Amino acid sequence: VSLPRMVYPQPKVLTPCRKDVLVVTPWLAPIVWEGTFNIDILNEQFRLQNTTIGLTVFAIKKYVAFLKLFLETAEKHFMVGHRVHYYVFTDQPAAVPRVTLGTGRQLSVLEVRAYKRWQDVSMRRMEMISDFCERRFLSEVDYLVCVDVDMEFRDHVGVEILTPLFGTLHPGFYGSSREAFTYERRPQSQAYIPKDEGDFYYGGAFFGGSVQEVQRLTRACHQAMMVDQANGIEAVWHDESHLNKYLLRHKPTKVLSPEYLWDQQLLGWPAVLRKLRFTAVPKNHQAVRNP
Amino acid sequence: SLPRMVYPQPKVLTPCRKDVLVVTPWLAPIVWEGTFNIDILNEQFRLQNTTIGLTVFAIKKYVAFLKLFLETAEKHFMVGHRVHYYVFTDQPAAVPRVTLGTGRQLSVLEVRAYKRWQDVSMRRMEMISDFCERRFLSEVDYLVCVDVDMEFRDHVGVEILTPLFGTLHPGFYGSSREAFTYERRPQSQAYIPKDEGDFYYGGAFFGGSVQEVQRLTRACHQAMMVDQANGIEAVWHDESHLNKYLLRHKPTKVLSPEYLWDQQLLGWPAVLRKLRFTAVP
Ligand SMILES: O=c1ccn([C@@H]2O[C@H](COP(=O)(O)OP(=O)(O)O[C@H]3O[C@H](COCc4ccccc4[N+](=O)O)[C@H](O)[C@H](O)[C@H]3O)[C@@H](O)[C@H]2O)c(=O)[nH]1
Ligand SMILES: O=c1ccn([C@@H]2O[C@H](COP(=O)(O)OP(=O)(O)O)[C@@H](O)[C@H]2O)c(=O)[nH]1
Ligand SMILES: [Mn+2]
Ligand SMILES: [Mn+2]
Repeated sequence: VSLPRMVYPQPKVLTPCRKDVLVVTPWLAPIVWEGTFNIDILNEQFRLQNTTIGLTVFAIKKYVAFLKLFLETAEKHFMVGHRVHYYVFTDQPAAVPRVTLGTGRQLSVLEVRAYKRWQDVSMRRMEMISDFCERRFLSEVDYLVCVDVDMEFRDHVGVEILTPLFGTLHPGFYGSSREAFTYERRPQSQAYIPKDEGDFYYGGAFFGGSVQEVQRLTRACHQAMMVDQANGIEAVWHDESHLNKYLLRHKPTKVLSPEYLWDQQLLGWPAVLRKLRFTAVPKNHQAVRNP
Repeated sequence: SLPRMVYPQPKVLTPCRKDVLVVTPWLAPIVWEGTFNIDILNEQFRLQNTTIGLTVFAIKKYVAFLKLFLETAEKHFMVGHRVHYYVFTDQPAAVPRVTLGTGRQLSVLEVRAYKRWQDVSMRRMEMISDFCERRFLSEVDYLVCVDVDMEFRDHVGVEILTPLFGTLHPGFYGSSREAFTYERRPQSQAYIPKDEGDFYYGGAFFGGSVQEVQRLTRACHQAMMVDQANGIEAVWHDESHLNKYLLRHKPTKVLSPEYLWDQQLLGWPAVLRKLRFTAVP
């Protein structure tokens, strides 16, 4: 149908919306920063059709400890006002904390195997997401947002991110040249990216899109990983390395700024970041990754 | 899957244009030179094997414009891709013999000629919509709908392609919304109040997927027919209704005035790095 009449400030053609950052990729995908969108228009457009957003999160082994804060903050900041379906992948269904949900929001616990090596726990997320795209997501949600659990929402994360396929700029590399990117550099690996290629370094902790595009991405990344495993190689940054190979050759239709994936302890709060939306929580890496 | 390509890395902390808005508040790209790498876009579109339709009306004396329109379209419009020109005319035998490059074809659609130039212009909406059903949905993937009294002077390519696009009218791109020449009479279906409006889109250049173009043209024609019943005709005819439609159904790309210009009236301002599609005297 049509949008209703709305009153908002006129977009000014001869005034850039940001003077300090790139707001569109060379393949004409928006790069999402505060200031580039009017959320009122986007919300109204989004309500033109009934649309449900799925959010996947893995809480395997000791990582169940992150769930309470993750969920409680998502309730405050994630797609508020819209239909949300949480999917918590865990080997401890009984360990999922009871979190009160707003109306139109629901949580499903998906029981899965717990791999021994943390590398495998992280990497197998691609296989598990892909499997469950078939089993459940295709029929239950229209978009999937796939994130790390060891995080909290601190500000708005809404429909501005939704698009057929998106990746997120990794906070450690947004200002870096491509040669400094930690892509897989061994040609023997499926994730290989040469020194003279690369658009951005995307973070493995935050990607998404339509269910079909996420199914494609995750299935492809899983297959590439299995080929490596057969060839006796494991990519330098695991699922993140394959994600980067995938997004290099299949360009995302939006790219999220590091507002959406940040660590304030390591990086502070630069002027270039007007909002800090989704951020790392403190953790002891050696301890939580092993029994 | 794209092949390996060697191009300059996009710079996250360097705006691609510092002088213009390159994305709308609804996250639709505004297409200016410097915003796109045409090599990446061409690769993306060639992998889809896309056919682009181009509609143009050459009714009565406007057949005179066809030769230059088609010759220059051959040099600048979607070069490298499949193109299907549709010439709507009341004089099939008056269409010039223009040789076309490979993968490019032209069909002549015989339609009626209205006496008033306002009606010729306005009835384009009805005729495009009708032919979406008759021809276009089966024959092309995108439709680009333009004025004939024009010539291509520089690249007009797949960067414009999207489900729905309008083009910034060259006379108003730097104006405030109160100064836009929207229909202002509440009696007309094209009415837009002074406190509404994003841009003033030009009637001479719009398009999108056949599905979206079918919806837009049908809607604009219906609106015009309601107005006619109410003894009113919009101030800028089809353009007024185009603007009403694009206000309430936001385009997924907006084309800069590089794509619709008149150098005689407006010169060549620094903000325009290229003049792509321009008025003929
Ligand atoms: O006997 C016919 C009749 C029509 N057609 C067909 O109908 C089409 C439209 O008719 P026209 O081209 O006659 O309509 P235009 O006056 O060109 O009108 C065009 O430009 C105007 C603005 O001027 C530009 C402008 C204005 C102010 C400031 C700056 C400007 N600037 O650009 O710099 C408005 O924006 C109109 O909406 C737009 O269509 C023709 O191209 C033929 O295809 C026939 O085939 N046979
Ligand atoms: O033992 C583990 C290891 C990892 N994960 C999941 O895998 C994600 C990525 O792992 P981690 O955060 O430890 O890696 P990082 O990218 O932060 O270095 C985590 O957020 C969890 O969702 C898990 O559930 N249990
Ligand atoms: Mn993490
Ligand atoms: Mn004209």
